Amino acid sequence: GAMGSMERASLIQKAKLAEQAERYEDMAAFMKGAVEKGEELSCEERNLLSVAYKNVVGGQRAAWRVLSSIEQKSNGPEVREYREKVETELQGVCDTVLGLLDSHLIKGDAESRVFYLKMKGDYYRYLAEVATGDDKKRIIDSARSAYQEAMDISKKEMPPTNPIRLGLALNFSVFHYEIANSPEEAISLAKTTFDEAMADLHTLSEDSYKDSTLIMQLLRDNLTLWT
Amino acid sequence: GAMGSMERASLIQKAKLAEQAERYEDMAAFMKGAVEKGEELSCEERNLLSVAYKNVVGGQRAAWRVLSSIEQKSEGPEVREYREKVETELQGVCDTVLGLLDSHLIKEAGDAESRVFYLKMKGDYYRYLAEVATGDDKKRIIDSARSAYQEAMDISKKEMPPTNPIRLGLALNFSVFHYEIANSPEEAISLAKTTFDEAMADLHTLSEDSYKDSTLIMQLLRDNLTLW
Amino acid sequence: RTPSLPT
Amino acid sequence: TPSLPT
Ligand SMILES: [Cl-]
Ligand SMILES: [Cl-]
Repeated sequence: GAMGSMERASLIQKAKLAEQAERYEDMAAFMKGAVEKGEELSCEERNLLSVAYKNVVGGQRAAWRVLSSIEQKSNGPEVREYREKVETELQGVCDTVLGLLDSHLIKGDAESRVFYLKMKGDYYRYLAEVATGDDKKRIIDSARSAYQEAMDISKKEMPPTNPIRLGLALNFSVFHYEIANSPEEAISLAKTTFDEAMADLHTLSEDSYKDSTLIMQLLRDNLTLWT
Repeated sequence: GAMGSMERASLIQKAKLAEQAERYEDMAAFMKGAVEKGEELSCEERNLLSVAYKNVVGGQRAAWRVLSSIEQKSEGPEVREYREKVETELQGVCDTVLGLLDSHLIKEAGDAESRVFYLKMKGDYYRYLAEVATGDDKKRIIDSARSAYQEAMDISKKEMPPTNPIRLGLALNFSVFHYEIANSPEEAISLAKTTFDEAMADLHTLSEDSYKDSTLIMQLLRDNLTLW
Repeated sequence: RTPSLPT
Repeated sequence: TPSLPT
């Protein structure tokens, strides 16, 4: 592809510049090129990949929600056509991310394995948001399966305060509530995660304490919203 | 272009949807398609056109300035390379807008207000090109910007009152061009000052809303005079 | 909808 | 120097 002749280190450098310039489409393309060099991503590089695509699909999701709202309130072909255009672009980016995960990234260490499986759950969840038919059922199953495998690893190999583990639990609980029609499971997961993290905060440094408690606070916010 | 098979009315409708969704690249593409149908634009439509491309080019200019700043604080070639990539994209968008204006918005504009609006846009987008241009290319671009702005000035003086907001905004941007681009501070100051005084002369004749409109832009002229 | 991880 | 908003 277009990044094939560029050095891996140059792609990473340019991804960081693109983030500074808030050029997230560029950033995603640079990180995709870096993944395609075939070496494993470092922790920092995983975060670059994630924040790039998060912002790209975040913009698409927000636009899709605006257009969907206009369309349902109306219910010419123009609103449907344009919603469909945005939807197709969104699906294309999710397919790109899922393809990178399956072809290159998902394979050793708990930190990376859980990070990528959580990502897989997240991007199937974004596909599920715009899906409808039996298609939606299959996509929901794919999201659940990825999240569940990530959960199993995180509970065996990570402490309950680990920020990757906490963020996984947060998003899996959102999946339960918003996608899978399982608010009781969502609430149970958020509560047990929060409580088990709370009990282990005493083991952490000042900086690690802040890292973990910020995510715990998000779990609490969702619990207060839901109950 | 990709919009040739879509109805003009559908393109305008989708431009407005794109705006609501803050999808400004889509908005610009839809408005380009509408322009290329070959019909004149209404006041509402040419403002949709301007908003769309101002947002797109604004994002590119901001990114270019971030990267240029990093580059100038710079030991590899990567910052320059990526700055050049953003630069080329910015140049492409400006060329696209200038192409719409030349083919054929300006010549088909049916009244003074629209002619001035489009000629001001022509000056503005040549000015954005000038910001990132360097050599003999920059000198040609500067002359092109000046000529577009000056033609707009000539029409506005003959056809619009000195308090008219479009005329005032034209003078504001032309004076910025003189100062920031053409390194002509004396012309910048002279133009801003004359524009300010000639508007002030007529303020007493205006409605409350028009007085507000005019003094707002006069204050923008004033801010620049103070800075200069 | 319910907010997911913002980082 | 700032040009006409926005
Ligand atoms: Cl469309
Ligand atoms: Cl580049």
